[PDB]
Amino acid sequence: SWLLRLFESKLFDISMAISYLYNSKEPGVQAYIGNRLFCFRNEDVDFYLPQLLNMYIHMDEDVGDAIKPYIVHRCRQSINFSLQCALLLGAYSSRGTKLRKLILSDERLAPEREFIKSLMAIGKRLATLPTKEQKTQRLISELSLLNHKLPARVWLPTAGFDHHVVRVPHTQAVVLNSKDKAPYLIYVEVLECENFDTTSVPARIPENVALKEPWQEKVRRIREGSPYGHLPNWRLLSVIVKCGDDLRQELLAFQVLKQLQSIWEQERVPLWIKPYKILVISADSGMIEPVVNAVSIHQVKKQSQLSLLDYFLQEHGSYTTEAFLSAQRNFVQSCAGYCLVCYLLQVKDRHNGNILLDAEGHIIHIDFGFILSSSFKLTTEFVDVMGGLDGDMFNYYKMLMLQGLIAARKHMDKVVQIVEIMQQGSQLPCFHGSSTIRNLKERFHMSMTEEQLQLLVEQMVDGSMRS
Amino acid sequence: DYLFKVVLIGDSGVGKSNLLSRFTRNEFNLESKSTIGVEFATRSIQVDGKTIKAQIWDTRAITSAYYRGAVGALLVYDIAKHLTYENVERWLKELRDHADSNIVIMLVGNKSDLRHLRAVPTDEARAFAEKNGLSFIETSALDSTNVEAAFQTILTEIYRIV
Ligand SMILES: COc1ccc(-c2c(C)nc3c(NCCNC(C)=O)cc(Cl)nn23)cc1S(=O)(=O)N1CCC(CO)CC1
Ligand SMILES: Nc1nc2c(ncn2[C@@H]2O[C@H](COP(=O)(O)OP(=O)(O)O)[C@@H](O)[C@H]2O)c(=O)[nH]1
Repeated sequence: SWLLRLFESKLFDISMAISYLYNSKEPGVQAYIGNRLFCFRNEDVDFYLPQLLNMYIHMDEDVGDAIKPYIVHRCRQSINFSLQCALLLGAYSSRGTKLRKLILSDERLAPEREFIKSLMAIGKRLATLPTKEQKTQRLISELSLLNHKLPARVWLPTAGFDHHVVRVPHTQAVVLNSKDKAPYLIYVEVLECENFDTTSVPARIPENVALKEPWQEKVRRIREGSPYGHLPNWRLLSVIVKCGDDLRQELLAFQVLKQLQSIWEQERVPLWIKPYKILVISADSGMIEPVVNAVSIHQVKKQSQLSLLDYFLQEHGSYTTEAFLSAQRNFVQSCAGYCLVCYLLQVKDRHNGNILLDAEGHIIHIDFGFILSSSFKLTTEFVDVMGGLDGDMFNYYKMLMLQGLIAARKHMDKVVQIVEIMQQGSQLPCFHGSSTIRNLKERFHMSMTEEQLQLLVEQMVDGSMRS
Repeated sequence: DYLFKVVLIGDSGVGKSNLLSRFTRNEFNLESKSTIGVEFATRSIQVDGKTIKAQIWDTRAITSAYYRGAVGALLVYDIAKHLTYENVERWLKELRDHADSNIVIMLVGNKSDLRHLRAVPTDEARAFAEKNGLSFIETSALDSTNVEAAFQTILTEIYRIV
């Protein structure tokens, strides 16, 4: 009864459920929890979908059979849910196949699956164009052909809500680098739904310049030009398309960032970070929901020809202005946040090509390749913005890191769970070691005293400055 | 225009952090996560026709550096906990060792709403208050009767450097 006691208490959440499901060898508990999944809010359980599906594949049939009923139910009440399952099911198997074929089958998704295939197809073709600008022009043309098929039964799973895609402002699309299988950013027009699953696809509305501009300014320009723009139903979305890059590690980092965000949210630590949504489509390819009002450090330095501090003063005002001190504050909090993330996940390959700066002054790390077992920099440019090593704002940066560390420890188990389950039957480079998760736990330093942690924060920072 | 750095000091529990959230975010909370080291918060006001911005720092291990460059310090005790008032003597010997010898200080009795639990009489405090060179007031972050007054007083008092 001691087990059942816990499970019937308020303490029981989807987190606890998954932990026992993953670890417990008792078939009576597994089945009991399988049923208990239904009582939880769809949104809360949704977050753990990658974990659940992983268990299904790599764990005992008993465990799968406990998971299956809930999954099928959701798939049956939401094609969005169905889609994400099928995509994840496929990606994480290269046991899976039986359910994947069965889920996509009736128990019509062709429009969506063909829609997605074309986007991938486009990207692969751009490989023959060795320059950024050439790719962009080829993209725009080929995107226009998409428009010929615009009003159709498809949606963007990366969207917070259900909807229909109406229009692609192809002229606005841009390619983000010169690489062989370069990713590309596109803007998409949609009409919001109350529910996709019960609603007729909208009717076509007949077609009658791209420059560097803020997001809200970009919506205006696009809206005024758009056929559907008059409608109140109309909204503009955006996604990045990666045709040849694995996003499974990227997804894992996302969950961790979201958890760490919640941890720091539950506690009262004013660290700042920005998780960006991830969509695994294959082990090859995925999509990303981009941050608006932000651009790379590298390009910030190429148009301004300035140093980071100089750019802040130009773009916000002198250190005596409110806008600057606010921006500085947003900078410092975002630096401490991402430092901790980099350390905990052991993120490498850190350079100014991989750090974005938003319009409020936050920095944002993006490339979570090279983490954990697979084998962060505090440059003086960064230290200058903080007012220098003797600066109060810099001292605060160190203060936040400690605070955010103490917070993380209080919820350590929530974090490791996400990673430890994912390691299952895994061939991801981040799991190459024998002790990937074990080393991860050591990095929380649960044994350390706070005085010891103060010292550890200092040690971390000294390392971060050498470059 | 100006930039005034102010610190909040006192025994743990006296109410510094809620004072800060009331005055700067007009927010209060009964549930409390302990402050690890230091916080600031900022809000701008006008005194005698001039736009000022106040930077308040809410403070075991003690980096004496944060005391540096503070024009004003609010020294707070809990009216309902005599010991917190008792340690006000030890909190003033510290501040003269590690802080500007010509700094504006306000003594603050917080939680004045707890009338029936009062352990420190207003007269005894203000007596000690004007017996020394500190300005004095009692606040309730909970009811927020004297919180605005306190800052604007000390900030006005401060600007009085010329
Ligand atoms: C997987 O790596 C990421 C990660 C994040 C983003 C991203 C998000 C979520 N949001 C934005 C973003 N926001 C600006 C949106 N503009 C608007 C809406 O006006 C601008 C930019 Cl460059 N990246 N980005 C893009 C890519 S990437 O694969 O495309 N590639 C990787 C290689 C280089 C890394 O350094 C350049 C970026
Ligand atoms: N009754 C009452 N209690 C307060 C008031 N302000 C703070 N407290 C309580 O006393 C504690 C003291 O403030 P705290 O947030 O710990 O900041 P610290 O005292 O500087 O560490 C708070 O956690 C509250 O529970 C108030 O105005 N009235």
